[PDB]
Amino acid sequence: NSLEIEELARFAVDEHNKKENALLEFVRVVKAKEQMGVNPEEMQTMYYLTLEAKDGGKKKLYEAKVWVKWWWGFHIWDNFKELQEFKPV
Amino acid sequence: SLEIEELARFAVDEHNKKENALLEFVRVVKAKEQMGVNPEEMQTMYYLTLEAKDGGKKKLYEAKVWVKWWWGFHIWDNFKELQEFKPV
Amino acid sequence: ENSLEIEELARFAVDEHNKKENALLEFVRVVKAKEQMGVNPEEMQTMYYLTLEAKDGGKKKLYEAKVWVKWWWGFHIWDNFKELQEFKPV
Amino acid sequence: SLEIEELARFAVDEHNKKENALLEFVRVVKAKEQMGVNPEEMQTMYYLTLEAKDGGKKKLYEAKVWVKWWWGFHIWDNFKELQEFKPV
Amino acid sequence: SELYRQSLEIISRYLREQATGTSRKALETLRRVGDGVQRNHETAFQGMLRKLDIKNEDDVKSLSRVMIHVFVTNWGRIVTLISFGAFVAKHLKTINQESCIEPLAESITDVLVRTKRDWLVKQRGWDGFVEFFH
Amino acid sequence: SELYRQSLEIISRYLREQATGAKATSRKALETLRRVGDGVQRNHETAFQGMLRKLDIKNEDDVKSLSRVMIHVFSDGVTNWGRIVTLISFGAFVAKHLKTINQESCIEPLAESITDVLVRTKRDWLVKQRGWDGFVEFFHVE
Amino acid sequence: SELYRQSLEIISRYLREQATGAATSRKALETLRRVGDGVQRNHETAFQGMLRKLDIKNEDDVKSLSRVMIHVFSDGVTNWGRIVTLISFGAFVAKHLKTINQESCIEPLAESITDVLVRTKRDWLVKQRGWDGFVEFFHVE
Amino acid sequence: RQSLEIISRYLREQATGALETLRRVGDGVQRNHETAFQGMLTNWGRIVTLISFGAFVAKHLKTINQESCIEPLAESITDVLVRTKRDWLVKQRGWDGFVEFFH
Repeated sequence: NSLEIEELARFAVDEHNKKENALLEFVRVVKAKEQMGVNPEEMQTMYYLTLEAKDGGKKKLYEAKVWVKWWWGFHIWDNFKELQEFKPV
Repeated sequence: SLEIEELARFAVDEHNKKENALLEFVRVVKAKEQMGVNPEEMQTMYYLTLEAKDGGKKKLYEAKVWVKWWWGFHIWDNFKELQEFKPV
Repeated sequence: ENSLEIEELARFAVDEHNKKENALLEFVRVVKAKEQMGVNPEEMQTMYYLTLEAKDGGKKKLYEAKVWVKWWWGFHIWDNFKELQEFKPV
Repeated sequence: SLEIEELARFAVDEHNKKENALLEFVRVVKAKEQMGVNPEEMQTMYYLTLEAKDGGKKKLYEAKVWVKWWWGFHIWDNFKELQEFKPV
Repeated sequence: SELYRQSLEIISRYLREQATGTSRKALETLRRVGDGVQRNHETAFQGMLRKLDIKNEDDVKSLSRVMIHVFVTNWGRIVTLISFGAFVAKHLKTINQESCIEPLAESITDVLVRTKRDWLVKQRGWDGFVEFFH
Repeated sequence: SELYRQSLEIISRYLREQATGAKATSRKALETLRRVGDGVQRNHETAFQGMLRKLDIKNEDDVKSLSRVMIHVFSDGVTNWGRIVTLISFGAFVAKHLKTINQESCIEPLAESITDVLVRTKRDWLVKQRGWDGFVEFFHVE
Repeated sequence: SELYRQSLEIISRYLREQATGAATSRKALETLRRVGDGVQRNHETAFQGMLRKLDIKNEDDVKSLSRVMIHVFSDGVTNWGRIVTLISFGAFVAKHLKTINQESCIEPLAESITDVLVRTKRDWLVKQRGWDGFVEFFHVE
Repeated sequence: RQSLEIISRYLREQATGALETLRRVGDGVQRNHETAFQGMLTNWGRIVTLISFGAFVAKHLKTINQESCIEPLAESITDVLVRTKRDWLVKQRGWDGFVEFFH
């Protein structure tokens, strides 16, 4: 779980830096919450991350909501990951 | 058609319980689904035209059946309710 | 959680043994629980390795049970087949 | 058939490499697969008949390509090996 | 809590009238869905009840231990738990254990408000229940 | 065709013995079905009872009708051996019910109607799975 | 047919604007911009591997490629994830066709993918309420 | 020991310009993981991918004039492998299994 959580946190920082034209550097995950799909068909998870990142040589905390949609692809589980929200806390 | 045939049968069962009647379900002759505003609701309004026997005579009825789906514990579960049932 | 499903598989292992070997073991508790999941995404199977305690005529003994679980995409749900592979004294 | 077009292309590229030839792959004409002794192996032997241009003339060739699949860290990996490539 | 008062009021009231034969809307909603859920879970509830010796209040209090342990959260799963209550209430009546019915309602109410309080606050309590089955 | 003769032999013998009580590719497919279908019937017992109480199976027309609505379930665009063994397991559950209500003469037609709609609808998928060999492999333990 | 005209409008516009730089049809295209861009990133290596071992020299090769792309559904599983992967490969190929100065193959590629998708999956597409099904599949809970 | 020579010799010849099995499978695996291995700075398939990743790092170490780190890199990769899959490496009869996997 934790290793995958760290990669989603890095992913959230990368998407924030691209979508808002910023240079935050991921430091670490603080706490990780997951809402799984309400039914077996949805096949999606909402990840609620609190993470530490450097902005111009000062560490700050951010709350990131990262949506993951999965599906049966060509002989593998495939997914789409999307940043829903990224704000200071 | 499988869920539709069970919904028509349920409509006849539910009608004739609510109105103290003895209709025998024969078939669905036509089925229309008016699905909810957004699929997140998971509520479907089924409009059914069905054949049923009344006093051993073949008559036809329009049934509106509301179905709220939800994720049960190990199974897809639902609440079916007869909203309307009248001859045509 | 994990502990509940593992407990139900153990009860299953005892129920299946009692039928298959015409025995009347009473399940007490799960002792140890390991699982090897499918080598690839297409296998969609898990092998559960249980150690459990059951009563055999009012004396508490331990057993090793191997329970196989094959799953697939059913009608709007995940569905599965559970099968007892092995059930021996330890 | 996408996989079959990729194997035939590999067959020519690999043959071109091992024997300093400049064959240009054109098309597959017939593909046969003899699959593994048991399914768990995940090994397939491919018998391919293919068209290739050899110095601007279109000749035909029998390629035999062994493929062994295995589950990679987040993808399916494989190993392909040209066993035979001879004109026909 | 304010919710617990209405909860026990609704669950107790429903388990009572089922045993015999916002709060006003919740009860009507419960009357609508409950019997439908018992009818379709008839063989399910029977099987579950058959493997659960309930000959006394000791088993009723022991039933809540597994009810609070066995507990995705939706009004469907909630109405199914309350519906199973109505089914056990009817059973308790047939075996001359009517005095175990009010305690059963309390046990079920306890489990509901304990394990899923965050969700009910989030849902606007029984106003939300009425909306789910509206 | 070979696929048809095999499919009918397997599904007929299974439904017959399920409705009764007692007892290579074709042999292994029937041994597989006996392991799995009994488990699938137990897991779906409640849902199968639910469907049955809301369906008429009073004549061969109803049996043919039932086979058609049983195959319609694949329209969501997913076919696998689990979904197929569930369909046959429902078949076997309906066969027991047909024995219980003294309609044993509907059992072989039910077996035949299920085989028909399965082979007609899913022939291409079945051949590509190497027929009933794919079924045996799908429920073979790692 | 409207399913055809919708599918062509969406797939054409997405492949074109992927190769350049930048109502239900508007939302399907919005969904494709969100998802296709991430599916291409995730499959970059696999897509490069496929491309290196396929000929895309003329419209015959574009037609041939559309046929082998659709053949992937024969394991008996169709979903919007597999469909968006097929279209995302289309976009990947469109960018490559711009790179090797074959921009005139891009609209034919869009047309051939559209043709083979609607011809082969019309019944499944209709049952999903067409592109509304696609928008919903990628709509966040 | 027997592992270390195979890995070491395969990583050596790779960096420059079982052994026969790694020759066959290694360059194929490097080709189609080139990008995954560029950024990184149970079965035999994943195991040949780790040794393949060894050869890729070994090639890198040569380009950056750190060739003296290649022999240590073979020992490093050999150790983490045998220590971690000791109970698994004996289930496939050692490298006689590795060769069967790719026979």
